[PDB]
Amino acid sequence: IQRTPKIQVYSRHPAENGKSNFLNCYVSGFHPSDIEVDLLKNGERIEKVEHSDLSFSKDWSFYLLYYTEFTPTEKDEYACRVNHVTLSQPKIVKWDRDM
Amino acid sequence: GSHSMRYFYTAMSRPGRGEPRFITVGYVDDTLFVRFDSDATSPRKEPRAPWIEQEGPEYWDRETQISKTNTQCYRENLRTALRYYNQSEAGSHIIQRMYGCDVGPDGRLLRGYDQYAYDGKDYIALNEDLSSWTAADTAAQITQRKWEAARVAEQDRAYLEGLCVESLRRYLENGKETLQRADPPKTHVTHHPISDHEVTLRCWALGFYPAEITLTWQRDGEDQTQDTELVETRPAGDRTFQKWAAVVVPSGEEQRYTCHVQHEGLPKPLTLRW
Amino acid sequence: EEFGRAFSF
Repeated sequence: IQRTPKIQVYSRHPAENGKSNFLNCYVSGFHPSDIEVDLLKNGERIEKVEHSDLSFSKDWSFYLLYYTEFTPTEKDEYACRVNHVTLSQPKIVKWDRDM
Repeated sequence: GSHSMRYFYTAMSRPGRGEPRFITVGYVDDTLFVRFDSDATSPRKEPRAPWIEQEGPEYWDRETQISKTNTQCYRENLRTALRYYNQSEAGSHIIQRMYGCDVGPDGRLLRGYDQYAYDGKDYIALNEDLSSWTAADTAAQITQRKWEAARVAEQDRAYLEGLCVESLRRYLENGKETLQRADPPKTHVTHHPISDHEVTLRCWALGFYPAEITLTWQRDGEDQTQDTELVETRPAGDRTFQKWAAVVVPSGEEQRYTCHVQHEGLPKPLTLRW
Repeated sequence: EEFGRAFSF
């Protein structure tokens, strides 16, 4: 009776080191609607992340975009961490600039 | 071309954590234009697109009153659903609604919608005739009997054929710079060796609006449906969308593969290769 | 613009 979130982590524009951009975590396909999402820089939570207004798809499953400004570099690692009732442990998806 | 307007309601009970939360969002095509949240500090209908900001104070007062009434109505609906399904007052449950209209290029009604779900499953829906209902189960049949007795379908139909299409036509005119502009995808292919033997070809579509798009890979001119990884179309945050499709191909065979892109902003479908 | 009539379940 529940549906687990799909998760994509990506940037608004193609990543170029040293250039400002937006880091996005798109969570979709989940039910019920309660969900927790953190954006992480080098394993630590980024403060003041914003998110979209709760909406849903034709199959009634929910979707949300979480996003923050960021300036990617060569060595800095970014990720998204998601918790939902369907998950026994939080799921971490690392940002890969090629996906 | 054709256009749509939709309102989406979510009502979520949360025993022990106050009264159920009620949210509404409104869209024209893939553009959010209004929101309401009963958990906001001072709940009101709020603009989310520049072209709706010119609606006058009477518009915002009326829209806010509708949403405030709905907060109470949907709390009652949640209590009713508990009765209809023999459920306890201890659990959290969700009612959802989507309603609205599609119009053609001439602005005439193509079709209307009013449909509801309980706990993520279809509950009841207005049929395309705008005169009868489809109920998913015996609980929704109770609602159907009530709505037939009250001639709800006729009232929905009057809205869908009237105010729904009239307001959508006005929004399309006021937002004609954006709502009536398709942004075509910016497309390219990337190449990622996996091993000595295989490489990933990834076909990218970026920066497009609206969200509807088709991306496919062919090998020797044959669609590679079962062998293509296709991510869900995703929002960029600047109104536009992104999508990619990838195939794993034998080293040296890259030229046998072509990516094909269809989008309303493209006058002709595109073929790309590595 | 929304429809201003709600109907109880």
